[PDB]
Amino acid sequence: SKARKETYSSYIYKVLKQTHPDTGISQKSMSILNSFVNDIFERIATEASKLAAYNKKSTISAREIQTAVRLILPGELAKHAVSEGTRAVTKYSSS
Amino acid sequence: KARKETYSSYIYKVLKQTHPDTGISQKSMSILNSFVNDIFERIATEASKLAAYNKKSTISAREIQTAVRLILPGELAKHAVSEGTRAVTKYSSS
Amino acid sequence: DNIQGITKPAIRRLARRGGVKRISGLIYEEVRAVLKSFLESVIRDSVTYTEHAKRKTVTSLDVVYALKRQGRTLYGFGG
Amino acid sequence: DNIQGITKPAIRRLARRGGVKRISGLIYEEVRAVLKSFLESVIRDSVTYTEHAKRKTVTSLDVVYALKRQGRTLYGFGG
Amino acid sequence: TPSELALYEIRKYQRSTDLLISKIPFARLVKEVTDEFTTKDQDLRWQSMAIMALQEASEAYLVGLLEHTNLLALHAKRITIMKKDMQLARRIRGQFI
Amino acid sequence: TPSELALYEIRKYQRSTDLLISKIPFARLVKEVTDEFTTKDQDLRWQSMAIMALQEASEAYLVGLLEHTNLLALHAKRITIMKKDMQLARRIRGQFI
Amino acid sequence: QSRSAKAGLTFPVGRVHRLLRRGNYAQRIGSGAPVYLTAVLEYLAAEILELAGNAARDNKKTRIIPRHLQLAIRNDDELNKLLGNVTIAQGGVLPNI
Amino acid sequence: QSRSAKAGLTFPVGRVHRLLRRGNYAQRIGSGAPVYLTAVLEYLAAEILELAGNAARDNKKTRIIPRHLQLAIRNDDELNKLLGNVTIAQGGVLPNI
Repeated sequence: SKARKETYSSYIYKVLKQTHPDTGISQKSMSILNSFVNDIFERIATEASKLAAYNKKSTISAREIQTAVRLILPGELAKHAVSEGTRAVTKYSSS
Repeated sequence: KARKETYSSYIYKVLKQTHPDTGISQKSMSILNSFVNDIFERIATEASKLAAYNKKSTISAREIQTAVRLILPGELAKHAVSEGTRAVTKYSSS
Repeated sequence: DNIQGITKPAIRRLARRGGVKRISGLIYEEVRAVLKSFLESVIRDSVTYTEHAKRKTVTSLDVVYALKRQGRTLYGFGG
Repeated sequence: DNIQGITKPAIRRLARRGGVKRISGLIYEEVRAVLKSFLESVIRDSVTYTEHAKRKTVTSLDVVYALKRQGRTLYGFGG
Repeated sequence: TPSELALYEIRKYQRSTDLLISKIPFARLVKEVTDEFTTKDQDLRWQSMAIMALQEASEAYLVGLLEHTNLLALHAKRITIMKKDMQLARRIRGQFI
Repeated sequence: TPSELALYEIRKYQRSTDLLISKIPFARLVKEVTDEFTTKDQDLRWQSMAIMALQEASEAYLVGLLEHTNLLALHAKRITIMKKDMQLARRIRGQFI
Repeated sequence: QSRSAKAGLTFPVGRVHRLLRRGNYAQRIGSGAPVYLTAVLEYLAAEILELAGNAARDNKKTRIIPRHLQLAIRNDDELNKLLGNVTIAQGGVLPNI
Repeated sequence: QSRSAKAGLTFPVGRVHRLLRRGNYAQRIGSGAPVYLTAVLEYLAAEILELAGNAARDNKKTRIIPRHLQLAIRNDDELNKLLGNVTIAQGGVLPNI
């Protein structure tokens, strides 16, 4: 048997449709970008909860994630990342 | 009397059994304490990792046996596996 | 036995990719030495991973895992 | 000019701990530069750790966590 | 043209995106390395995919070390690399020496 | 004896176990680096102990890079280090270049 | 209505939520954390794939390939710091000039 | 009777067990894991501390100091692989010849 495997490939392809509607993706490229988000997710979350443990505070929260991303990303990308995280969570909380 | 904990006294008596005459400076003691902390962190992160890898809810003595075998160079690894097996056997006593 | 299969013209081609245009001999045998070291280290790591999984097929999961353990994350194949 | 206040006899004696005895003059300026770069990054990491911790006094645990994340982990302090 | 042909050759396998070591050789090499590392009784299988990832890591490291060893030769005001030269380049990079 | 005195000097600060940079300079240096990195309104204090650990990490890295840059000069068959020489040594070590 | 839709995100905020639960990083998770993390991941993915698409435009073809990805990631000097440790599958290596 | 006492190990294995609990390494903490790793840690500490004893003997200072610790741990060739990137405070560096 073979269990259903987690993937973000549909979302990756959709955002590529938004960017370049005429462009497709190779299978190897799609596996590569599917691995991108999981690798980033891990190296953000571990650092964020380690920072939370340094705070000796129970909850991993938005401030912890913001700090973790701005720690680990190179600064030029970090500015964009924190701005987009903040505006996204604000748009959500405005619901 | 809100006491505070550390590895310093336990490390000190370890040094006593190895060499009762030899003393230790407090900063060397801090180096040893942070050494035990760092190796604990390494082995425990490897334990969490291997547990997620085998999709196991828990940390097994055998999966951290494996983690030690990954982390340690061969000589220290063989010594550590022997020591840990001995200590598991002796802790099982009561 | 087959480390010689990684042969002097082959490592010459590797060095063309590297950007050299002059190469002496003994470079060659020790390139085999470093390749031996890399292969055995990562192989040991992946082997330990699978045998702790009580499997006997060292698997790409364990190889990309051993590579991340070695500090270099080969990237593209899940992981 | 604090990094110039890091004096050139100082950089010299550091070279002599470094095991060298002859060092060009612009090494002094560029050893100042390398100290500047490493200090800048470790200060970034430790200051940000401090900012998140809400104790806005920069702490030794912040410094050692910075060095640890950098891979330059230092002993005797987180213990 | 020797130089023109060989430099063109650098560029074409430099921008080639793919692995380039001989394959059946590399596969049997890893197979025998596992066999000798493994023992009498416990033997280990290898699928396509592990062999894959092993290959790519080996290629990438040796090419990285290759520009560095080429560069230490460049620093010697020469264009041959030698034992001592690369031996050093790698060892200065630290791991495995 | 110039060589005898200077080599003896290497050995005595080589086996000296302690930090050796000028202290009030280093402390005010970190203080102003924090001040310039920090902004208008949020300002940050420093105790003895953070300044300590910062110092030791800086000392250790610069001395490590120092043997490496000395060694790249040794590889140039010379004993002066230059901009390009060390610039490279560090940059080959990778981080911060 | 889905959480991703309410956020304006394309990526699966709910999957990031449940994965944070699987990754045992902390026992209590703020509700804003998964959406913030999903937004960050979506931004990074969009940036890298846009760079790869422009690389494909440079290569004059309408499908992304690992060579395009490797060229983009290596050329962007910030994402090369972010993924300096990564080597891409069938990604190759960048030229000397 | 105590679990930390019946363990026959210096470091209290109860503290290690509850550290593993709050360390989020997994949902359940196998009771043999903390005692095993405590013993491994105790043996490694025994290595460092018998080096401390013989360094105190060699250097004639009865109580071990960080200089001696750094010298012994840097002389321990196999252990430096574990502690390669590691550096020690107030330890200086072992003499290069």
